[PDB]
Amino acid sequence: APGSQGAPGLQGAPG
Amino acid sequence: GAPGAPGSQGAPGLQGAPGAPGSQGAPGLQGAPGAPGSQGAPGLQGAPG
Repeated sequence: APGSQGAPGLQGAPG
Repeated sequence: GAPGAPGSQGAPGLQGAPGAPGSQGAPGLQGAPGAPGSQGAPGLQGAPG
C-alpha cells in the first residue's frame, strides 16, 4: 500500500 | 579326464559402484526488502486547525 498513511488527519493542516 | 571344461566367467561386473545424482532444493533468492520509507501523507504534520 504505497502512499497510504494519513489515519488521524494527515495532509490536513488547516492552520 | 575332464579338462574342467572351464566356461567360468566371474560376476563382479556390478558396473555402478555408486548410484546416480539426486535432486536438491534451489536456495531462496530473497527479494531484498530494505526500504522502509513508506508514506506519511506529506500534509504538514497534524495541525488541528
